[PDB]
Amino acid sequence: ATIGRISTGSKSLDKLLGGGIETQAITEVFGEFGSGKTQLAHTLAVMVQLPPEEGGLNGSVMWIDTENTFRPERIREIAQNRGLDPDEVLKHIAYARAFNSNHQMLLVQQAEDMIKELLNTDRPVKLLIVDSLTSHFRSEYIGRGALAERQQKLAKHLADLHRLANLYDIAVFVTNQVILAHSATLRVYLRKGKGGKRIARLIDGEAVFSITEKGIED
Repeated sequence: ATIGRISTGSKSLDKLLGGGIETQAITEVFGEFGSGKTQLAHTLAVMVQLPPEEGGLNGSVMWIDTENTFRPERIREIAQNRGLDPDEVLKHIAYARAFNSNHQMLLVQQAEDMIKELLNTDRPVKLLIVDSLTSHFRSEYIGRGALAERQQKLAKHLADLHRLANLYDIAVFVTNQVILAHSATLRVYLRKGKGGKRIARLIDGEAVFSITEKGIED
């Protein structure tokens, strides 16, 4: 399958990414608390539902939330301000709270059932969000010996996510609050800038965007 691209809502960030976030890939955004990772996730969950000529993939969304940070009314606001029906956009997001890292891992395996269900509908899953990828792993695997154990479990979790992305032509988008190794396909460092702006840099130019009533935009 040919890769698809999802606009982030920001022309600047889209250019940095080579056209938007890619299916058949895991894109990790990382940065400090308040850098805008979850706002970008909310915006992508709307943008993917647009038709392709508007930067979407006519796609549905699966969202795994580890911090109780998903806000349905933020989805509805972004959708309405981009000309989409807020309730239809919200309905196309399958939402699950992960209680711990082991539940988070099961939820990714569980997501395959709905992905298969929707694969040949007119709105297949095209975006899978894990927000936060790492928070439960950081809280649970701590102290001497935890580095190797945590990295091995995360590697398995990321392998599961890579398989879904690659097998079903899905963009996986994950957040990480920040020498450790990482296996996302692309890592984007996000930080606050002047004038309320957020600045994005690819890790291993910079894009600048604002958080607005449309989610994010230049």
